[PDB]
Amino acid sequence: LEEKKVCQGTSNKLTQLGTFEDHFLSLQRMFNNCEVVLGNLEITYVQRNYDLSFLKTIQEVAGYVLIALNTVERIPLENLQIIRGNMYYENSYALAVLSNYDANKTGLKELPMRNLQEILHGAVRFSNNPALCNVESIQWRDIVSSDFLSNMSMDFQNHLGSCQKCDPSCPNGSCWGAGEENCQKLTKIICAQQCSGRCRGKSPSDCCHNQCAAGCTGPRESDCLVCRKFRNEATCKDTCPPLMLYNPTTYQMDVNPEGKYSFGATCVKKCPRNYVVTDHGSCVRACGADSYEMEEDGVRKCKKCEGPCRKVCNGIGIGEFKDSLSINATNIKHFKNCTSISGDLHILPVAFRGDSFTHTPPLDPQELDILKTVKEITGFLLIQAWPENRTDLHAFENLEIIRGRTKQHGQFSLAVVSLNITSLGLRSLKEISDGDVIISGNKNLCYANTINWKKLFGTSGQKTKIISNRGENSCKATGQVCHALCSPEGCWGPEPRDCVSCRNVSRGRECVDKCNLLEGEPREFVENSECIQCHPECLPQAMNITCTGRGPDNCIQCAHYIDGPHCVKTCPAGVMGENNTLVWKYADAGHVCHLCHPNCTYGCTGPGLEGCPT
Amino acid sequence: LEEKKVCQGTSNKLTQLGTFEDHFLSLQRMFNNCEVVLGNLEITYVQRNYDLSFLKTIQEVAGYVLIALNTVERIPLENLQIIRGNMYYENSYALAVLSNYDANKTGLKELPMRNLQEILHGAVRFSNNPALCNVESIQWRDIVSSDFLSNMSMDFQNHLGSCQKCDPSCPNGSCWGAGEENCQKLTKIICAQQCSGRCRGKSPSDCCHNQCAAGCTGPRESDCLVCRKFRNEATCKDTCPPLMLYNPTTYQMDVNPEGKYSFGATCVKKCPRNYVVTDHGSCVRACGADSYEMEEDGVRKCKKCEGPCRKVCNGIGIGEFKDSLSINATNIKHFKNCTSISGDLHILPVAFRGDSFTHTPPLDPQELDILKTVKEITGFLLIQAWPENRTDLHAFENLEIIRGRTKQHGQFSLAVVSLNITSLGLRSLKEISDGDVIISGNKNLCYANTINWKKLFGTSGQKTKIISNRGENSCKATGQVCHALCSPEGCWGPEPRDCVSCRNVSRGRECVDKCNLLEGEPREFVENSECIQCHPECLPQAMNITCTGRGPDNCIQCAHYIDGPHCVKTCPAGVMGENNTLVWKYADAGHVCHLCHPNCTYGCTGPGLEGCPT
Amino acid sequence: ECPLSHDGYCLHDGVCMYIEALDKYACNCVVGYIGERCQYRDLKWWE
Amino acid sequence: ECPLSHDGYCLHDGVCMYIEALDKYACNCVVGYIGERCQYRDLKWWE
Repeated sequence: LEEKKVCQGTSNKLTQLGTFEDHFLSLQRMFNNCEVVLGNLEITYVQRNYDLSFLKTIQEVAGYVLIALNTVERIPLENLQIIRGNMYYENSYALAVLSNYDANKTGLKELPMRNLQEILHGAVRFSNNPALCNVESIQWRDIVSSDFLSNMSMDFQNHLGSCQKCDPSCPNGSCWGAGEENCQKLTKIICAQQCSGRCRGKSPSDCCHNQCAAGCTGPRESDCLVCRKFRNEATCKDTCPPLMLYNPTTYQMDVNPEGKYSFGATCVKKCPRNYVVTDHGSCVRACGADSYEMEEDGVRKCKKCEGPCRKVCNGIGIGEFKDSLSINATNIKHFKNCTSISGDLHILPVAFRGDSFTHTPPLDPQELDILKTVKEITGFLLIQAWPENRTDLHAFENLEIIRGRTKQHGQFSLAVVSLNITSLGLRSLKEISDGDVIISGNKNLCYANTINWKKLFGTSGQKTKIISNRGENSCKATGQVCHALCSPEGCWGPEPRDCVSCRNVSRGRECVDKCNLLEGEPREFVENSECIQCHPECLPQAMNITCTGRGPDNCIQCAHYIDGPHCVKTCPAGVMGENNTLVWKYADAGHVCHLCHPNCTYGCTGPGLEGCPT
Repeated sequence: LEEKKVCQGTSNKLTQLGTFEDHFLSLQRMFNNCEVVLGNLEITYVQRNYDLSFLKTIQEVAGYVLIALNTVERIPLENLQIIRGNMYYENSYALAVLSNYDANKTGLKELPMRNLQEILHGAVRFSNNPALCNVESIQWRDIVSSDFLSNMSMDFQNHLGSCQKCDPSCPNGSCWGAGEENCQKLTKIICAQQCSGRCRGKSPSDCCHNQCAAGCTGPRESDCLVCRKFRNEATCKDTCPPLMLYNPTTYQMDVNPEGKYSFGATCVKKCPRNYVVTDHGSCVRACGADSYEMEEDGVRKCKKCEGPCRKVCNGIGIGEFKDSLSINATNIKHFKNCTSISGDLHILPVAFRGDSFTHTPPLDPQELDILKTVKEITGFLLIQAWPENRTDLHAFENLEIIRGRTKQHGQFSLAVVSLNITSLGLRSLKEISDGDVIISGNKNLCYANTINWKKLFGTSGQKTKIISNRGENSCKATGQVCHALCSPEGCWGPEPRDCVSCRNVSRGRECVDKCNLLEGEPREFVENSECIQCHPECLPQAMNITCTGRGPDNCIQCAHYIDGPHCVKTCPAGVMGENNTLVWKYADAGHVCHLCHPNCTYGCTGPGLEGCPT
Repeated sequence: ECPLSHDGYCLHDGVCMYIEALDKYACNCVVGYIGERCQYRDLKWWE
Repeated sequence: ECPLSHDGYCLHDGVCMYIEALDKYACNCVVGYIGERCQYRDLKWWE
């Protein structure tokens, strides 16, 4: 059973989404049948008499837990085991129960988290709950790490007291609520020094493994409740097994028959096809500045730089761009000569009308042309606004790959929702290596329903939501349909250059009805359905074809002279040779090029000395 | 103290090294005061009344243990704790006690290895011991690994009945010798169910760490008696701490502040000076095929191949030359175009006569010239025979570096013993990165003690042993001393080209007293004491410097023509200039060449255009 | 409600609201948009 | 004593010998030389 229903968790912090009944519905639709929250769990503005029972399934929050401004009288989190805390609230805490009361001082009353065993990182804040009961008696030093216990801030002010004490079969208090089942079970401050981590009792025969996070059911690494750092698919490892093992006997590096790549917090057999496989053995999103990606036998890798490295262009939401939430006119200058945006790309409607809260000027719609040199995006592309003047995504006409290593909402890797464009115009897009694609809500946009997106997707299980665009019959009846000479596979626009693949052949970036064989102005040949011009020194054949390749070596007949295998315009007269000896040739009867006489220094118009006079 | 005395150990399996009392001294001179054996341990052929009390200090054998053909009544291995079985006797065993009986059915009687508690690999064997007491009762499934137990071949025959019963306090009546302390301490087949490795008792609060090999005192990882794989200088891990750790959140690598380089069975702060440093953080001896070694910032590393990797050469005793013991006439071709012997070079007297045992023909002395292309040796150089006609080590006239990674007898790196050479002649040797140097027994070899070897050594601690060569009185008498045209720095022979240095000037490789700037061979000029000839057309004089540089811009005068800065035998007639403009020069009384009017491109014999004849 | 500094703080036609208990400011995102300051569209549960 | 198969098997003038108990052959190296078949000189303890 190596699967647990995961969700993404909210990051609104304090934000109310609509009304008191539209927020709850949006809360319910995310934390439903979820077992492992991959993000942050936030429970805000839950008015009285609402069934919050669906939270009895969450077993591990990988971020912080914020419970603020609620009024429901009972929040059942009876199966939460660990609050790891990879991101703090108020940049210090991991669990926080802030002002949580109704008008007449009533409000949140019980919070039975009786399975909460460890907060890996962070502190706790309990302020301004006047109706809370029994949570004032817990021993938070069994949960929080002693490294963080100096930051905690508890403030219990239940001036009502209309709630019973807890069963005497509980450690001097330490009760999460009412009854004998809802007290607290301690696993860190009872057992003896022989244990290095946590335990199951007081005997030294109970110490759990080092890598058990909450508790354990057995002394070995395959019995931890929740793993602490990694997970080797049945055990709580500390580092994924290396791919190569040192040999103390021969001073060399062997191979490991149980080596595995580290991907996130799991040890997998092989990396995902859209990640960078480092040499140590690890799936990463992008490797250090000393290297650069390199396609190799299908998988991605990166080798050391060749002298000076290239421009590493961070994307919105990584590195120096973590406070910026758009492509605002301040930071647009940094994407000046980029080719691969190693991150995301957001284009929000607050970049064009200007933000005041962060003192940024409006973005001139002409300043988007800086992106026309971007070719890869190792993430997602979220376009949420485009200048009303334009009619297609012109600044991305050179985009070629969207790796989808990090995705919007953890699901999508392309979002073109609610623009005013007529056609997409991404005519150079060839692959979306992961993540769904949503192109919907656009007022007057078609040509999007023709492309067979099952080709671009490079992973099984990719969907596409394309709804509420310009009607199918609405623009079909107005000539707005894919062009004539294009394969029915689709098109990104009406112009012949906008179609992916052609009906017959192509002249570079444009499709055509037939190559210029026999006739035409430039002679051409056909390979892989492409029309390439014959070397200029190919005599225009009005009968059959003209050439069978690019080079003058395939010319059926040379137009001027012929220097051996090649078709030349004029026989060589000054070309470097062996022993620093120059080279001079002449054209005989059949316009064939033959070498001069060893003595002829000023060249020769004929064979030997009888050819070059004074 | 902190570090324990190591010894190298025998391996001459059943060979007797001379007389009964010449073999014992060899046994004594090797294992006296030793505490950790880095190899094997042969105790063969010890007659009785030979006090073997110097063995009570050995605490760990890193190979096998062979006790065969003795007659001594007691072998005091009372402190051996672990046999790491890194190589096997008879390809199956790591402890063999064979045929230890005398002629009249007497022989070995006491083998009190009461502290032996782990044999990490290989089986045991106990045959033909009709005098051994009390060892017929040990429980060999507490010591041998549970995997290697199908190979044990242990039979005891002690019909004499003169053995001893042992104290009742021994587990299941199993003792190592007559006494109360010789009870076998059990640590594996009495472990509680919870224990993974060893246990200091039966209660489940006693299990030792996973890495403890023999036993432990405490459940920590710094309490093991002897360790299993590595040793991090106060504890012992499974693998040396990685140099760069992974990150489950950012999906990137982080610099591990507690990283260590693995070097053998230890974790060191930095690799040794002459060891290749892989990116894994591990000191190796020669890195894999896909890479090629290269220096980088003082320390030796190895980067990926530019493509197909160059000719890699193995040395004797490794690779496919595992059992070949010299440079046979059969494996001499495999060194055809080598430039780095990854391994080591042995030259034994069997090579030049040919052994009919391994069906090897006699070598031809003139076939040694194949080695003239070797420019380094990453191991050691053992020269033990050499053709008689020769006078110097002629095949090694280009050797430059001996790395001394693997060494002979664990100590020596260069060895030229018992030849008939007259002078070494390693005139290009400039480095011995490790190991000592022994040049002795060469009956007539002068110049051996004129070098200052401390400039070749690249480490502190390297000694040197030159003895019993030709005495430095018959060298001076006959006149066998190096050229007076050298410096007191050193000399590899009598010719001027045999000195590590030159007192005045060095004409390339040899030494001369003066670079001729006044007469003789084409003039030269000193720079860092060399002599570099003038440009061919510079005219010499019985006067001041002819030229102070290589280029023709430095001849004081040239007896041929000149174009301003540079002299030319005949000023150019077609050299490429700027914008196809060929330069046209002609004769002049001032000897300087001027530009004609190119309007008659046939070369001008006079100024303007009337000069080109018609 | 919110001071003149916190003006244009809420992006998608949301209204800035001031919390007097925690003494902080928060948004009131219209139905459809999510995020700290109503910056993102909810792609999963509408077009 | 050693059969014709094992001739010249001992390198440095050491006399081959046959061990009856173990049915194997071995050397009797002269003093100064070590190794399985008396191949190496003892560099450590003499010239």
